[PDB]
Amino acid sequence: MDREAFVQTLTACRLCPRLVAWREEVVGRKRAFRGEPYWARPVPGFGDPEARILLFGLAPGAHGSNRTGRPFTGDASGAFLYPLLHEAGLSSKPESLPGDDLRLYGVYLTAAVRCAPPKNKPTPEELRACARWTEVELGLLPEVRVYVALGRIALEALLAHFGLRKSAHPFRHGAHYPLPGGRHLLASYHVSRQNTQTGRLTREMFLEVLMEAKRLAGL
DNA sequence: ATGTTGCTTAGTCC
DNA sequence: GGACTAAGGCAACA
Ligand code: SF4
Ligand SMILES: O=P([O-])(O)O
Ligand SMILES: O=P([O-])(O)O
Repeated sequence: MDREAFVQTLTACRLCPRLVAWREEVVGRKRAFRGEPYWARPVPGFGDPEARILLFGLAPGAHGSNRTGRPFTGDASGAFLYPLLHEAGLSSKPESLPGDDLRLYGVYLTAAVRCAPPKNKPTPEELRACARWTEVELGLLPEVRVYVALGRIALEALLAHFGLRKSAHPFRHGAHYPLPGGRHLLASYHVSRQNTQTGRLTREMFLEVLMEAKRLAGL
């Protein structure tokens, strides 16, 4: 299917009952946003359909993409990620605001699961269900040369996608594995506030990942 | 009030 | 693999 068909069918998806409930249950639970409209639906990917670099996250944040409708938009993860994308020359401007004119250059963003999960922890079954959408979405990204897994969950999801074994591809920040057709699989700590504010992942470390992805992508 | 909640990793143990 | 949790720093939240 094409992208219009993808977005159309993805947004009406309700295969995971626990997530279909959670994505709406969190609406109004955060003080700063009570009374405001929430997307509270599956989140479609965002970015350059001709991207050579794919940044693969974990899932929607309850008050992040689940609220704004755009990956990494409206929370601490995006406040960290978007400025770095611009600093690396991969976007039109530093901030991402729903409904704005932000453009990504050579990069596309999406995640393993597309509906906000309790505790930011989808079950093995929810991962298997949404993996069908990963097949469709990545199927619509023909130019990707570098797949960047943001976190352990994201990597394991990509490994499953590429039919690779966990034992031969452990998760460690900076890890780089070869893929068929001269492509690449890179692993990075996730951009979560839990990682960036605690010091496990710094702005310097992540910009480095982005620069390396550009290098391996011929950008 | 100032204590709690909430935003992955890495290791334990079965 | 699966279930569990200490640790990490900060600040909205209550
Ligand atoms: S997580 Fe994915 S598969 Fe499950 S309901 Fe949401 S879009 Fe559908
Ligand atoms: O809502 P996310 O894309 O920041 O997880
Ligand atoms: O932000 P608070 O401290 O007024 O609740």
